[PDB]
Amino acid sequence: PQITLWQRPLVTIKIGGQLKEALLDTGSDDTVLEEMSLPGRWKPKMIGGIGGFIKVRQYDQILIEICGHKAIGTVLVGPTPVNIIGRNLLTQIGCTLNF
Amino acid sequence: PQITLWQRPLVTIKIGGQLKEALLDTGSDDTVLEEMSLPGRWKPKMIGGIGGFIKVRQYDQILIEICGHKAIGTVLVGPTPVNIIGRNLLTQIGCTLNF
Ligand SMILES: CC(=O)N[C@@H](CC1CCCCC1)[C@@H](O)C[C@H](C(=O)N[C@@H](CCC(N)=O)C(=O)N[C@@H](CCCNC(=N)N)C(N)=O)C(C)C
Repeated sequence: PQITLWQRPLVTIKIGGQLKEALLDTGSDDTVLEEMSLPGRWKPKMIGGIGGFIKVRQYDQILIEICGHKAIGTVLVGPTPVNIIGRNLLTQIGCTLNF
Repeated sequence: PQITLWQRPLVTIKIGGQLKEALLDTGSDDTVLEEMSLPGRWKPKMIGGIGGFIKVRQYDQILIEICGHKAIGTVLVGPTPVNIIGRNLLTQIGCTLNF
């Protein structure tokens, strides 16, 4: 789908059996989700953004379905204010920026 | 151009007689630039992101040349780590998301 930027580019994701919504973000290297029920192991990590740094849990090899498209990758779970799909998964679904 | 997401989508901008580089950010509603020499009147504002919030000065009606394209709009100047072009100018240059 061709997405215009007049509204926030929100998409529905299915992750770990749960449906959620997330923002398609080109300015984020990573995928960061609001706290949730995930399984398996995890590593602690820190990322930085606009108002500073947050502490997250890094989970590898997580399957995520984005707009009906499967992708497998690292997902960071922590105190983000909004679920963000970043560059690590955006490349997987062949997502491009066109002007 | 058609921009792939394997690397950060960076572009060259021209603002205030100054050459800079900025990120195209679909997850930012606004445009936020590092601290600079900007002529005029401003208003304080608060914006927030991943790690928290920040204090910024809001400049309106600023001309920006974005990768050759001219746009006029609200520009926020403050303590960002990286220069960001968000959705308010992105729509002005016809930029879309595509998968
Ligand atoms: C990984 C990350 O951190 N990468 C940043 C971009 C940048 C941060 C610094 C390091 C380089 C990369 C963003 O790509 C993330 C994006 C974000 O930080 N976006 C802001 C900032 C700019 C702006 N001011 O537009 C945003 O849109 N802020 C709105 C609030 C929207 C939240 N929604 C609710 N109302 N609940 C605001 N008015 O402050 C997400 C979390 C939404």
